[PDB]
Order: sequence, then structure tokens, then C-alpha cells
Amino acid sequence: HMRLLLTSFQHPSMAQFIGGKRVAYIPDAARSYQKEREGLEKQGLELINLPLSHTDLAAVETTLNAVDGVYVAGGETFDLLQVLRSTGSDKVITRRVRQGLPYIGCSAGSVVAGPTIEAVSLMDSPDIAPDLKDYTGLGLTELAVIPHASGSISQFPIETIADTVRTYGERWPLCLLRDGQALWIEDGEVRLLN
Amino acid sequence: HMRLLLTSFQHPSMAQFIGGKRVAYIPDAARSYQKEREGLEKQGLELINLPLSHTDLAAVETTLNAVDGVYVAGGETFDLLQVLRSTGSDKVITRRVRQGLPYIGCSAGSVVAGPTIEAVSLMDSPDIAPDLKDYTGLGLTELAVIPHASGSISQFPIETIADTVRTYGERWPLCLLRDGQALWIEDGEVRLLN
Repeated sequence: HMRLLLTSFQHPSMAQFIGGKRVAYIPDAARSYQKEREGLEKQGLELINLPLSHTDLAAVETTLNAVDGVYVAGGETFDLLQVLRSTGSDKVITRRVRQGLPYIGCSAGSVVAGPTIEAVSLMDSPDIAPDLKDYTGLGLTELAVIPHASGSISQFPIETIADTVRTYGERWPLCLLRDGQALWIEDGEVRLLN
Repeated sequence: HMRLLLTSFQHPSMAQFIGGKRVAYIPDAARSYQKEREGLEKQGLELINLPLSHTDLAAVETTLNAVDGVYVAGGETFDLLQVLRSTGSDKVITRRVRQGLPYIGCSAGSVVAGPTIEAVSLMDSPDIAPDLKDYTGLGLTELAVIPHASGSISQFPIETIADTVRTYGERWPLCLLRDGQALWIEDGEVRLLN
């Protein structure tokens, strides 16, 4: 019973989606540089910090076993995938989610769950992960989320969003998500939330 | 109990979505110029042609009362909205759909169901309806469908799809639908189909 909530920038249904109070918080995407945590904490969720960069694989496994859900924070998508691949936590996380551990993605966290992270090359710099060549995602979903699709963030203007569709729209099943939208994927069905 | 199936170019679930054999077929979008009918008929559906341009509202009412669903074919979106507004069938169709008549949109048919048709100005020419100024849609959904989003159709290349996002992505909640995808909207929920 895999359950996913792939948000562009979070959603009010996060705590209800977890169905519990304790959530492992993975912050490695932003490791190269608070607001996100307060979003979860304001809904009554307790955050168990899980920095994959500083956590041995055995401790990752047990931590994901003692929490009600996992949240992958936004940041640099390529850095996040690089950490996931190098640590080997990508397999641990995927296995736990496929076994029923609810997964909340935010921005980069939603992108890595898809088939690839190459489609966000114009949004997040691949240069932050010089030795990362294989951009294959976790594959939890077939949808390639493009977050912040409304261009409201100065960091990701609408011209960049349009460039992403032009460069990658043909090959990849882009799913543009605006801030406030999310994909609730449960029981093998994809619900588009507003 | 409003039920909608807004397809980019049809879907295998159309007949199951109807839950019946008889479907009123509205072809006015393509009136300015066959394969689409075969898609419905190949699924066992019986098409009752409903050309809004040549049908008085009294005949529209009885026709939609004797069928299990309505299908709005692709074509020129601006011409389709012009016909819907001028004939007054836009209110007749909206009322029955809101009363539970299942609605299948294809391309232009899915676009008119949204809040506006302005966002497809780069895909379909507004010039076909010179006197049409108010691009307000039927309002059946808050999502502004952008069909054929993969750029596979030569008439609608990916550069045009990206231009649509650049021009309208900020103001409107664009929902890019690729051929084979659909939005199944039932019981107040939006399901993204593949």
C-alpha cells in the first residue's frame, strides 16, 4: 500500500496524509545552504531529523522504521540525488515507501520520486553534483514533477518553466505543479490536489 | 453528482465512464473542417449526433435527455465557445452536466469546460470567432486544460506548448494533458489518468 504526497511547496493535508504525529525529516537537498519545518510543525507533526549525509545506513533503516512517515525537503535536486545514491539510502527509502511508509515530497523531494531528475536541469544546477552522471530517479512515480510551475518564485521565473517544457516536454511526462498543488498517490491512483 | 472526463485525445475508460451505451456527439468545434467518432464507436458507444449550430434549444434538451452522456469533440476552441454562447446551448449543457449528465471533453471540449479559453490563444486561432470577446469558459472545472502537451501533434509543436505556459502560466492554473492522459473528475475529486 504505497502512499505518496508529492507537493510543489507543501499542502494543508500533510498531517492527515501521514496519519500519525512523527515524521522523519530529510534536509540534505538544502545542505549547501526553517520555513519548511514550521509548515509541518504547525500541523502538529513531530520532526525526527534524518540528515542522510551524516547518518549511517543502519541508522537510516531503523529511523524509518520508528516513524509514521518521511518528508523529503526542497533544495538542490542534483545534490539530493547525489546524497541518496552515494549513501545508498535511496534503496532503503524506496523499499520502506513501497512497504507502506508514507512519503511527502517538497520541490526537489517530489522530483527525485519520479523517473528522472534531468528535467529540472534548468531549474536546479547539475554542476553542484559534478560526479553524478545517472539522473535516474527513485521511480516511485511515473510522473516527472515540475514544481513552482506558476513562476511566482523569483528563483524560478515563468520563462524558466517554459524552457523546461520546451527542452524536456516531448521525452518526459512532465507534471507541472503550482505552489499549493500536490499529487496524492494512494491505492494505485493519482489525485491532483489544489 | 457531476462527473467529467476531460481527455487530451480520448481515453480507453470513456465507455466505462459513461456507464451507458448512448452518447450525444457535439462536433461543432470541427465544423469549419471522422477518426474521433471511431474512438467512441470502437468502445461500443452509440453516437447520437448533436450539431449545436443546426439544433434548436428544444431539440437540444430532449436529445440530452435521451442519452447516457455527452461528448464534446476537438476542433477550434474559439469556434466551439462561439457556437455554445450564440446558440444558448452553453447553459442547457451546463445545467444537465451539473445535474449528473457525464461529460467527456476532447481537446477543445476539455478546454471549454475550464474557467477560460484564453490560454489556448496560441494553439487555436481566436480569429475564427471575430465577434467573440468574452473567453469565459463553462466553469465546470477550475483547471485550464492544455491538450496535446507532449508536442507529438505536428499542428501543436512543443515550442507552442512552452509559449502557452510562458504567456499564461502565471495567471491561469494550466493543466497540461498529454495524448492518452485524462482528468477523471467525480465526487468532487480530480484523478489524473494515464
